[PDB]
Amino acid sequence: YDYTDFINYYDKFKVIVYNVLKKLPVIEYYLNCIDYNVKKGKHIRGKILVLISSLSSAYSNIKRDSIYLLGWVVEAIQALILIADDIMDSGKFRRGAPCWYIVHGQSNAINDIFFLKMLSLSLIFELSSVFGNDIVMKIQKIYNESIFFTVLGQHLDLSYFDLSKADKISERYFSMVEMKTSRYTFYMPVFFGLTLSEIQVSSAQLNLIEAILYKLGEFYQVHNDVSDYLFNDSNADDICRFKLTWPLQKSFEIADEEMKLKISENYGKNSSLVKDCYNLLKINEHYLEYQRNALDYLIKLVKDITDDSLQKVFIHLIHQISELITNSRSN
Amino acid sequence: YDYTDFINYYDKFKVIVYNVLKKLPLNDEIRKPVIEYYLNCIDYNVKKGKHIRGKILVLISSLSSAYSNIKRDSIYLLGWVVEAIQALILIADDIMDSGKFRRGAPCWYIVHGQSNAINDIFFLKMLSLSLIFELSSVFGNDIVMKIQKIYNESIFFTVLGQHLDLSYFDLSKADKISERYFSMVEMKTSRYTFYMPVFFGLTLSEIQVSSAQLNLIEAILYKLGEFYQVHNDVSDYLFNDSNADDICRFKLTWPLQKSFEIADEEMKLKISENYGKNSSLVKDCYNLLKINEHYLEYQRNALDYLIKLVKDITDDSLQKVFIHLIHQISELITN
Ligand SMILES: O=P(O)(O)C(O)(Cc1cccnc1)P(=O)(O)O
Ligand SMILES: O=P(O)(O)C(O)(Cc1cccnc1)P(=O)(O)O
Ligand SMILES: [Mg+2]
Ligand SMILES: [Mg+2]
Ligand SMILES: [Mg+2]
Ligand SMILES: [Mg+2]
Ligand SMILES: [Mg+2]
Ligand SMILES: [Mg+2]
Repeated sequence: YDYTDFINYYDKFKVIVYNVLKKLPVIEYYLNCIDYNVKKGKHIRGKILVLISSLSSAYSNIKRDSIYLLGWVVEAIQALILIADDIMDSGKFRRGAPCWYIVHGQSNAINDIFFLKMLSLSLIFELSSVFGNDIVMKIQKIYNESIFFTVLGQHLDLSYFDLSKADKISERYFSMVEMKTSRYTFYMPVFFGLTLSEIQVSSAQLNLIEAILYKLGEFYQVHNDVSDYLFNDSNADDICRFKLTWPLQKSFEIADEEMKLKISENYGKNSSLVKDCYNLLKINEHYLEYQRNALDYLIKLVKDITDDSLQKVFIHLIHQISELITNSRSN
Repeated sequence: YDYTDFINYYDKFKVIVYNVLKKLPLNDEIRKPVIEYYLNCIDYNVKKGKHIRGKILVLISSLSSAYSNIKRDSIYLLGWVVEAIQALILIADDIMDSGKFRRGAPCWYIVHGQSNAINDIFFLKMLSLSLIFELSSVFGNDIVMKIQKIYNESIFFTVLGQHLDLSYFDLSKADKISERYFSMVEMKTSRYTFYMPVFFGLTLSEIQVSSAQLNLIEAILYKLGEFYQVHNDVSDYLFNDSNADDICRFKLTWPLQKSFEIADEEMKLKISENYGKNSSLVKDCYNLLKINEHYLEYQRNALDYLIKLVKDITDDSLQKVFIHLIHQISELITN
């Protein structure tokens, strides 16, 4: 898909950030800050905004530029969340490049989160002249609910669980995942798209596709979690960082009372032994039947969308995310 | 002014906060001591302080258009929103600056760690955002969009002001040291400390249409902002001797710029070489030159220009609010 000239609007997006910086060295700093954190990447979430904006809306106005801007606002929102995540999680690299807090220091990274946010806020606020109040208003409500949940989701990510009390530690996983990841990644860009378009209207037909974004997000984080276990070797990984994650969630689900003991002990000092078990528990295997069932259930759900115009972009959506996750390091 | 009713709204605000945080249905909500984490966060960060800016907004809003009932609570609420804004800004500032105490108590980042401190900042940001969206039902959309525009402008200026505050490259030969500082300070302090609550206050009061010399008020709040920060800086030079402070941190300070207007080529080497290495020695030159001296001259002219400016306000009603403001600020600075 393209998505071109969504990417190419970056140029025009930079100029709008540049002209907002009439306050009146710092411009150069923050222009580079957005180049480092917003320019880099696949831009999946800003891409979800254009897709949904696509069949849903009918060619009338030059809101298209405005839709692209908002597609870059979502990218700055994603970026600022990740610069904040890499600090807490002692991240080393992201998007093939050292984390912003490493190149620029922690104090500047914290302040820079504040920059992107207010930038985000300001570019939104100035979409009133294009879609008017109602649209902007409905867009700002989505924004608030999205990040609010991500923060609480992130809080749960920081809040240590009770490994011994693993009766519904899985219930704590998915809930957390819905909070921290699922919302901003999927709910936010889509609902931002649904608004700009003003699709007409299937409101009662909104929970279904809501259940779609909940699984898309679950699926996204679940695979994120396995990759770390599968390819990260360090003392600043999920296990060495004592984090509630899909492999540990499942392990406690599949393991005898003798292996869950070996994991509770070494979590998390020796990540070595924790993974040893994951292999004898064949977690990797279990994620594959997940990945498998994840796909078709989304198709099940997709096949039920009534609009038949909303189902088109949601057909691309399911594809785009699954291709992201299955066309990885395969071997 | 018997600011007491506002302070007593805290319970309703906290009720309004607890009521929102209903995030999970279906289940018994076994995973919600999250609420008890953040209720504690609010008690720890927003309840403490002395609550100045909050007061400023309520004072303003009520004084240029007094509410009689109902809208008052939405003014009190916002004033508590203001407070949660200032708190989140200072939690971030204390991390960046390695602070130890705030509002009497130990810094939130120390107590709960900086991974949580950063997350908790944007809890308060997002709550404040969603709470300011609350007023829509009471004041209307055009009044909310105006609030939001003020919120944005103000925190955005502070963010770039904090960047200039963190600015690593502060060279030797600097003539713009006073320009870089007073601008820095305009951006990081002047905007949000007194502009934000006063421009919140008088959006809610919505009175009146004075547009021409409504710059005059901005010229007062600026002076008041830098006035407040210049004190903060002096106080740092005077009242601590920790193993590491504002000079151990190469921070652009008031005792540093007005020390580069009076000193000599030779003394401009003492301060330069020992900055971020030995506060004592750097404090001795300050001492020689007597920074607290010319700081007194500063306050005099600062209150002189301030008072003369307030004599020019068009509304004798606003004028008194502004005189009262500056009086409460000057004194409070003198605590
Ligand atoms: O990419 P990362 O850092 O593995 C992660 O997925 C990024 C992230 C941050 C915030 C919300 N959701 C996911 P995390 O959750 O920190 O494991
Ligand atoms: O109270 P502090 O930390 O002395 C200070 O005034 C707090 C502060 C932070 C942000 C804006 N204005 C003041 P700083 O500026 O860090 O010296
Ligand atoms: Mg991470
Ligand atoms: Mg994490
Ligand atoms: Mg991960
Ligand atoms: Mg400080
Ligand atoms: Mg500071
Ligand atoms: Mg200070």
